[PDB]
Amino acid sequence: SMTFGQALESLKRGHLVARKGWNGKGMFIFMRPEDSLPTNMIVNQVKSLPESFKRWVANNHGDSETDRIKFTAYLCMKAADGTIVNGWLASQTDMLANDWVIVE
Amino acid sequence: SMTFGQALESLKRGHLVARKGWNGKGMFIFMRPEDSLPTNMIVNQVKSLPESFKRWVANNHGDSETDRIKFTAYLCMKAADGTIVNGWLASQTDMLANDWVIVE
Amino acid sequence: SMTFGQALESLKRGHLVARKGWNGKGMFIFMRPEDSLPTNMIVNQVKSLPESFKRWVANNHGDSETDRIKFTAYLCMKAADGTIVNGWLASQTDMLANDWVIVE
Amino acid sequence: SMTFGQALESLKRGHLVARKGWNGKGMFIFMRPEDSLPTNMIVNQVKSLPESFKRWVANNHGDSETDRIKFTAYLCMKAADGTIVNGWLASQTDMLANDWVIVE
Ligand SMILES: Nc1nc2c(ncn2[C@@H]2O[C@@H]3COP(=O)(O)O[C@H]4[C@@H](O)[C@H](n5cnc6c(N)ncnc65)O[C@@H]4COP(=O)(O)O[C@H]3[C@H]2O)c(=O)[nH]1
Ligand SMILES: Nc1nc2c(ncn2[C@@H]2O[C@@H]3COP(=O)(O)O[C@H]4[C@@H](O)[C@H](n5cnc6c(N)ncnc65)O[C@@H]4COP(=O)(O)O[C@H]3[C@H]2O)c(=O)[nH]1
Repeated sequence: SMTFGQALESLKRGHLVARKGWNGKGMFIFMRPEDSLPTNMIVNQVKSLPESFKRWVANNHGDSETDRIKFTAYLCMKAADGTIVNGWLASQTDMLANDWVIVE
Repeated sequence: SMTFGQALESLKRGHLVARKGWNGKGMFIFMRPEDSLPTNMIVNQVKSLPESFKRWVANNHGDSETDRIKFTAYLCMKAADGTIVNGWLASQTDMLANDWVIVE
Repeated sequence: SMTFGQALESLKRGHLVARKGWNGKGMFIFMRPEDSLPTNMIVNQVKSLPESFKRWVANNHGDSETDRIKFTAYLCMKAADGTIVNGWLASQTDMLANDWVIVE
Repeated sequence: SMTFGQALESLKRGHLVARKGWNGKGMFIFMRPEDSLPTNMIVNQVKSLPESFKRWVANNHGDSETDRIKFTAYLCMKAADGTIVNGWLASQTDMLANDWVIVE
């Protein structure tokens, strides 16, 4: 019923959207919000970054409280098997389709 | 400036679109339309398909019975260096951006 | 069972590959090869390009000087419903999986 | 000068990798690891998920511990302007390229 752009505008407001085909398998997508993080937190606290990246941040920014790093918003899918797929991609099919709806 | 949804609606209409934010200059994206091709043509006439795929089509359809295979519409990018990138992908930043403009 | 990297090398040599889960649906992916096209052919002959792009090519190459425009190689998918999806894109799951198989 | 497949195996080991060909300067990609999270932490503690998804999880899992939800590994890009792009996806050019180098 909706185009992919309308779904995108619904995602940016924090809603869960889906294509009609996905309903049988119960899949939906949602947006994880952008955030800005201080470099000291990235180096010393964040669990979910590989050590090499944290070392790079220390090499360049050097554990400053003032220095901040932007982490972009992105799309995630609640896939059929229940797991959360971070970094969801729109296929050509998905982009050009008009069977998008809002789950919640 | 438009949303990616509005850029997509332009693309479906035949328009060339780009993002001001894109680092490269002169880069734009366009949509190539959908076409249904007869199986005999796919196996014999088409030179842009690999031999394994053509063999598969021949095994399945036998170049007979007026069988036709749809090839879907897809986005493509005229990149900075003049090459045409078939099958352009929208990055999270692209999908969520609102600095899209029509180029033609 | 192969990694996505091995799947890719097999794609570059013209093979049909798939993930094991895809088998029930019958899906597979393959590479369409790259090719350079003369701009007069693009402007005057190619059916699968939109008018605006043909005009851009005319205005920027002149349909003269034997200018050749490259069209990159790219992946496509034979999808569940039989149609050929141009411009297949790998999910995060696809890229990081090691359940890839050669189909042909 | 490595394949995307070799870059991917380096990314699985936690390294930072990149392409010489990329237009912007100083960019690289890295993998954020897979994690499994108890549903009560997802509902009551995680700040970076929309409230609609927290609601969905609570309605389906009832705020129970030892009910866990997997969050997949995924690729991220340290972009040219210093922001981290969550959910980086490979373009046809990136996948089929052989100019990959280990940054760290
Ligand atoms: N918006 C945003 N915030 C982020 C990002 N990366 C880290 N953060 C912030 O840093 C906090 C600490 O991260 P952590 O990796 O040390 O522990 C995180 C992480 O271990 C886990 N988690 C949440 N989503 C995850 C995910 N998608 N993959 C793996 N782990 C995840 O839950 C913990 C608490 O999440 P949270 O969102 O409330 O707080 C994050 C979050 O607020 C990010 O990429 N985007
Ligand atoms: N809409 C559509 N039509 C297709 C597709 N694949 C093949 N076709 C049709 O079959 C014709 C012959 O394909 P070819 O490979 O033998 O020669 C093609 C091909 O060799 C070349 N060409 C155009 N775009 C190309 C490209 N992106 N990559 C490689 N070659 C390309 O131009 C020729 C003529 O294109 P066309 O659009 O006028 O006719 C196509 C086209 O109408 C397709 O994926 N989508």
